Amino acid sequence: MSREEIRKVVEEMVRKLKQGSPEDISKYLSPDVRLEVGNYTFEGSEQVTKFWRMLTKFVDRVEVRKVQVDGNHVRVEVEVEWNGKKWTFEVEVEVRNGKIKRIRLQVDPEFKKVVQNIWNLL
Repeated sequence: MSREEIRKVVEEMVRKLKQGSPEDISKYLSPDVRLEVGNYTFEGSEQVTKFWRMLTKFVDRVEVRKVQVDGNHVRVEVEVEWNGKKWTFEVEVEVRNGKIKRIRLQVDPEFKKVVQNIWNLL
């Protein structure tokens, strides 16, 4: 595991919402990747990829404010601009064997409703 290398994969994944092409996401992801946000859990690359894809809809501008890399676990704070409003959420990522094993996502109360409907709509 390489600290500089680990930081790139998390940052590049986060970065490619506003920019790049959606569904580009999957290459970083391991096959059994799961994403957790609150009570909800998403399983498999497709589902996690799709989530991310769906999440981009509410992202015009994405900005990574700060990063912490501890062991194989990365913690990121990111700020997103959607139609003139700014909201901040944190992603915590565990990387195993050079591939993402698990993603845990923390979002603002206001955005919980949004997340819930992505869960239903998925």
